[PDB]
Amino acid sequence: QDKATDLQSIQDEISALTDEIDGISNRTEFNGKKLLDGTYKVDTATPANQ
Amino acid sequence: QDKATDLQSIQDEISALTDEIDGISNRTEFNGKKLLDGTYKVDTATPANQ
Repeated sequence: QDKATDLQSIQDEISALTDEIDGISNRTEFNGKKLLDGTYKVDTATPANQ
Repeated sequence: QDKATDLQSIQDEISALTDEIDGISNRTEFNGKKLLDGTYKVDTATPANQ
């Protein structure tokens, strides 16, 4: 699976997919409200910001 | 139930209802005589003004 740029191509594809994960994590909204992003972290070192 | 202005709307509704409680407490009259308002308090710190 070499040429190494024939991995660059795969890399490009994968990077596009990770961009889509960023997309979904950002654009997911119920009545305008973003959910998946870090707004709703489980438990930080400061539990006052859960 | 967020957007927070989609709570502002609810707030507006509730504030209208509280205005209606003020209404009823003021406009309630038997032969012109207001009853519900503080005219007829139970017992103040001055019982001379019950």
